[PDB]
Amino acid sequence: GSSGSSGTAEKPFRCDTCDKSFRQRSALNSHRMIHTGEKPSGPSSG
Ligand SMILES: [Zn+2]
Repeated sequence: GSSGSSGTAEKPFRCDTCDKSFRQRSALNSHRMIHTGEKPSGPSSG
């Protein structure tokens, strides 16, 4: 598994793709878009 997680992101927003976090909703809602393009190992919206 090689899992490495703990607690939660001090911030309310978090990217369930690269394990990121933002302070402003407009900052994350946009960052998630960058992931909605390439063909990474893990398809979504299906
Ligand atoms: Zn991300």
